[PDB]
Amino acid sequence: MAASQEIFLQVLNLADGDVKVTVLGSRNNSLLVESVSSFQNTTHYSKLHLEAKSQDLHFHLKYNSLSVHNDHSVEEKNCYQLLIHQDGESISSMLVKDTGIKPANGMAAIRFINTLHKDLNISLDTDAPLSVGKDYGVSAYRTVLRGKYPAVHCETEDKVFSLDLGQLDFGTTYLFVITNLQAWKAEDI
Amino acid sequence: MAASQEIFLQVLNLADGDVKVTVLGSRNNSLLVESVSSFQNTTHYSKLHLEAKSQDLHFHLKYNSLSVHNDHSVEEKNCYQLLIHQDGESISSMLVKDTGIKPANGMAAIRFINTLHKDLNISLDTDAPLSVGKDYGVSAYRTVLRGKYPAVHCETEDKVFSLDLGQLDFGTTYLFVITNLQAWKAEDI
Ligand SMILES: [Cs+]
Ligand SMILES: [Cs+]
Ligand SMILES: [Cs+]
Ligand SMILES: [Cs+]
Repeated sequence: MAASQEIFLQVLNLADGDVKVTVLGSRNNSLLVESVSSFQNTTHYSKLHLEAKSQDLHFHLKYNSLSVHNDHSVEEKNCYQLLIHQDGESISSMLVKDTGIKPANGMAAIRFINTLHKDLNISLDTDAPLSVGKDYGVSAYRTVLRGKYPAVHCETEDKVFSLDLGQLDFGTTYLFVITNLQAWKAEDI
Repeated sequence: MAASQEIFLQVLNLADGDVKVTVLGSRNNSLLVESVSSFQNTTHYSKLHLEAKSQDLHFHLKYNSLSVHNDHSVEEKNCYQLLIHQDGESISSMLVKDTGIKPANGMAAIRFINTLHKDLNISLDTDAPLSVGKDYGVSAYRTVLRGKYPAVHCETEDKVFSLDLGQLDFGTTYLFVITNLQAWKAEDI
């Protein structure tokens, strides 16, 4: 996907309003300048130039009258998703690295981010548990058949919950952010 | 790059102001909703979902008090650049398909779009002419060494012109739009 000293970035805004984003390198140099709407970007990506094979990037985010500074390390030739979320009376971000594995024909791949205060089990297969840790825990990737998943079985941990995933397309990898079960759907590059 | 019934799109705005873009499918269905600044997007891309392996997409563009409608055909698993340009007292767009060839280590790849009213020869190699037809003609791709090209030899067709390309990075493919020689630099996904 990305060339030497380059990365791909997808910005995911889970805040209740627009978020202004900049990403700086080591010398007050903007690698990305982006305005992101609430519950965007599901299918928009940017290419960032690094100064080395590895770097700590400076993510500056404006939300209302706040301008936060969050640092996250990256490695060349990788794709990342920056998840922006409301953190108390402020905002914070988490950076997740995406997989380079292409689903087999007839399959799609899915992953979860759990924002709730309780650990979740996504029960797609009963002989293959899919754990999603509380407070922004990230699940392992899982390959599934392409198709519609309107009522997926979800446990926490003596409680049962249903989750709608919508239509999953052939050869596509999805990220589901569990918000309330309710989940926001984004697509990996 | 893109999965079955998907494309990548990069929007290149050569107009003097912001351009609002929508791209529709066959049933008043938005595949992309984008606001693009003047001389952007050099490194931002979107994924579009097609309804078939091939489709004619409806590109709607707003520039000041104009809302134009331009149709361009696409094929699945391809990457495209939409070049928006001022066309008299209006705007128009052209869609170009990008190559899937990765430059060898130590190399970069480049391509030209000539907006001038005269045919151009980009003389990088004297034994390998690089023609760029007038009135938005597209040149063939050319692999070159990574490095700085501040004064490239450019002919039209008994006249000599110099062109600055800046720094070309390892493994990257570039699009140069010749505007006035003066050229705007964009990067293929
Ligand atoms: Cs975008
Ligand atoms: Cs920092
Ligand atoms: Cs963007
Ligand atoms: Cs149309």
